[PDB]
Amino acid sequence: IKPKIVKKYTGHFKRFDSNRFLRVKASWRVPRGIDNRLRRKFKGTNLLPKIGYGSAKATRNMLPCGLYKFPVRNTTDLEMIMMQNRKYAAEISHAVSAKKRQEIIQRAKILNIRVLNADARIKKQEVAQ
Amino acid sequence: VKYCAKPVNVAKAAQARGDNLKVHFKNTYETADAIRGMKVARAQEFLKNVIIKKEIVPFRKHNGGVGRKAQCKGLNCAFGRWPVKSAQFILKLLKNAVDNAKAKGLNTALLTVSHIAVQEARSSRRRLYRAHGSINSFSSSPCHIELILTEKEKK
Amino acid sequence: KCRLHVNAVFMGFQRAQRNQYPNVALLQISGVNTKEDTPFYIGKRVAYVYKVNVKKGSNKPAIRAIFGKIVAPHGNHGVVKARFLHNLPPKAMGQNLKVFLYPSNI
Amino acid sequence: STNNKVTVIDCHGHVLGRVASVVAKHLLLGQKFVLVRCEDLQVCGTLKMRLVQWELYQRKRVNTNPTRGAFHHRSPADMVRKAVRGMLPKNNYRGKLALKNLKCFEGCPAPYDKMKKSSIPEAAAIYSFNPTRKRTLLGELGTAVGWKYADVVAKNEAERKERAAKWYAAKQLKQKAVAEAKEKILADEKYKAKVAILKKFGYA
Amino acid sequence: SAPQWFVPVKAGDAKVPAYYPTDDMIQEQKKKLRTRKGAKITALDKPAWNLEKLRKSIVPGAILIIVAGKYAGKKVVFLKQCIKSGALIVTGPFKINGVPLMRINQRYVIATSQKVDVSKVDTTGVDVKFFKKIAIKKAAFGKVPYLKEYMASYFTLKNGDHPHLLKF
RNA sequence: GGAAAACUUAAAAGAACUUUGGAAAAAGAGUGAAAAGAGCUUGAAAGAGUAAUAUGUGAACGGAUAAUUUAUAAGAAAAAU
RNA sequence: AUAAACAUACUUUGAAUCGGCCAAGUCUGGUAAGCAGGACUGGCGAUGCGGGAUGAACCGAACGUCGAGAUAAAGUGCCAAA
RNA sequence: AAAAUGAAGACAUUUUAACGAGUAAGGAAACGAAAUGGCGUAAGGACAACAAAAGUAGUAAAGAUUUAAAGUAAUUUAGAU
Repeated sequence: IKPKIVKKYTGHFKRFDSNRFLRVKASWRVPRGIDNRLRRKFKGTNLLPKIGYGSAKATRNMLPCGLYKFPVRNTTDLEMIMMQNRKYAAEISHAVSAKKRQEIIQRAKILNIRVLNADARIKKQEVAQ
Repeated sequence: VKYCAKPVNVAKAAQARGDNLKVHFKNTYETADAIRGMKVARAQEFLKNVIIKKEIVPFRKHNGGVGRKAQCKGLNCAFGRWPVKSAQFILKLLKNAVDNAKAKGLNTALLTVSHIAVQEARSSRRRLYRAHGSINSFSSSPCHIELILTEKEKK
Repeated sequence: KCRLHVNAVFMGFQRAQRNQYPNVALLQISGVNTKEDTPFYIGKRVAYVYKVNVKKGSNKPAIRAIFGKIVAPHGNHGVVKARFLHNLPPKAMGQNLKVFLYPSNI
Repeated sequence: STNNKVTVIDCHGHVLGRVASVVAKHLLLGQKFVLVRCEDLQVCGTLKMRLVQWELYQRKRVNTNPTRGAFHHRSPADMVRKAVRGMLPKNNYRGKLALKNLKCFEGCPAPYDKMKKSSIPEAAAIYSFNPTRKRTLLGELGTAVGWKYADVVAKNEAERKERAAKWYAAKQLKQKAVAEAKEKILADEKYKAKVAILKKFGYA
Repeated sequence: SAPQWFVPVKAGDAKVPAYYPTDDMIQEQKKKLRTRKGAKITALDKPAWNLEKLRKSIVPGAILIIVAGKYAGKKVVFLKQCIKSGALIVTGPFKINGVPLMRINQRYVIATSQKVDVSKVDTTGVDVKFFKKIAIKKAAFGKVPYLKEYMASYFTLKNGDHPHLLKF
């Protein structure tokens, strides 16, 4: 079973004048200028993050596969969601070596847990292997 | 300084390179644009005509104040010049790459100038004494040039 | 082979002087000159059939369609409102659409 | 489908402004228009009345460079095009595409002289005008401001009128013969079965 | 007994914890996906609860025009309504129209005033069994004067026939 | 009165012979785990060059909505009695 | 009579602010001013949205993100929905 | 805001109703039905494979360039080089 995840705005809330100037990054900042076009909510430029854009409480932080991400660092950390395999999905951290990744991947198959980094740090077996 | 690109088949290519060459970038950038893609024998003929002012080098991008000439008809550029120093430097690199090709055993009559790129290099400063007790900068514009010749084959 | 449709002109979107709502498209059906002839067409099918010049290496069809339904009259001149599965591209303004004879009520 | 055929409007006995408004809307609806005899349109006001308006129009001109300034076309076909272009969207692809499907001519050129001519009832001069109100043909106004080819058109139209006179006379002869032949078939006994069906629905 | 969330699977000699049982006493179970029941098969005579109500114009023996689908514009004769699907069992007599025996949904036809009637059509078969028999399935995953001319021709909208004014 | 300037590698093993060039250098060759090649750990942004892709009438950039193209991406179970 | 329990009465601590401007079925000085100064109220400042082509103040109406409808000021020859 | 439930679930519980514009300015931390909720930088004390070898790391850390995912947002997560 999987609910219908509905997003009220799929774009990105870019910073004001971030397109014209390279010193101004795209991370959002509220314009506090007294004469700011965006803060005053003119026509055309009236797009600000507001709490009304929040997604449904039921389907928040849910990956498109329908499960919630759960980071794991070793095989023992998988046992904390071994009883919730229908709600959580494993996620091997970015610093786990390739050797320890094999143990996590082969253990999660035993415990029937979905892993999202199952194709990470694979050896050269891509062409002629 | 590494090369911008690598040849598809290292067995059928030759390379030549010059670093910190004491020649103007803007002149050599436009010259190297003209000889890109033509055969080695044709390029050597073209570069020799440029020296004696018999074929133009169209200054397509850096054309601020460049005069117009009668040889710039058909190139979609109204401006061109005859950079002698930059043409000579490329002629020495084209010759060097050819000798590299011959040592490899390639056929000179089949080679083309497939890849040729010019990059900016570190400048050298000098003093220009201006009025009212001022000094300015009198800076050179050297460049690196990379040349790669490959045989032409049907695809 | 035979004509089982009436040509309708994609006039534009339901709009105001300085706004525009591309959810509702406005159509002018050929032969409907007043709002009293609109009730027959309320609920019929409308298709925007367009041609795309695909390449030999693609299996995508060269002929595609966008379907919708005529939902309500618009003004006293026989203009109608239609809602489509995907909003009509404004590049298709002034083009011809098909008004079918189904879902029938006769 | 696709509207490939061309709507031909006979601009004779019409009003310049009201023709343009109807044509401008339908140009945006994807139709293709060709307005022939764009010189025979009518406008309100006498010749002196129209000349005063023209001289005011001629005043507008870029002071520092008249070549950049407003261009005052004098050919009546270009007086209609200006009127239509004013009722179309400006500075977008929709406006330019709509105007691309419009042509005026001062007469009936070769391809459009044998095409079905239409009329715009809202723009007819016999409906919108008091008969006592004085009008001005666009051809007559064009001559007063410097349109050189007014008499060339008057020559070309004259030969078209006489050429259409003999074609119509021959067609009226054939049509009368075909009409009387059909009467004999209708009155014929062998076609009795087919005639009654037409008479039942009033066609016969 | 095992916890409801514990579905043991076999380990290909891979390292296993102490608590996880060895594969010798672990038996695989085929993955189950379907959870809904198919439609029940009732008597051939009795009609389904999901039966559409035909329009008053569509009566047996009437002549209909198919305005959508493969046989768009063809003219067919209506025999009776399929009680197991609500569709119309029409035959655009094959020797005239070329339209075979088929089922068409009632919303894609126009019930013309012209009626041919014809009782004693002998419709003993022609039901859910027959149409299901002559359906081409996939290969699965793991495996009256002038009436003849009227019907023989397509129905098309000439110039000047606006559908809101058309009565058939 | 009064600055600036830290870092090759584990170890110089800091290329060493041939061809082209007046020479500087380049191309092979070799050392090294790896050129990390002495302007030497990593190597951002501003600025350029090359390659691929796309667009075009007196500014350019942004947003809503679709269309085209590309990319990503959802399955192995299985009916009635 | 009508309304009022997230009513009512507050207590303590403290921020910013006291350059203002506009409208008018208002007034004073001035020939008059998009001038100077006042009484009452509503606004702009602090305020976007729809309309008046454009406009700090005019008219409707004040704003979480959206869908569908009935509307307001005001409009329905084309630009422009009618 | 008011009812109901409440040692641990979890999404900072469940239900119903009203509400949500805003410059200057204010709402420190903690407070189970929480007297606003959070993101990020660096350092110090702890915790981090519960069965006596107990977070990650040469089977590739930090960093850099991008591709995608989560979050209204600050930002976070993961893949590739």
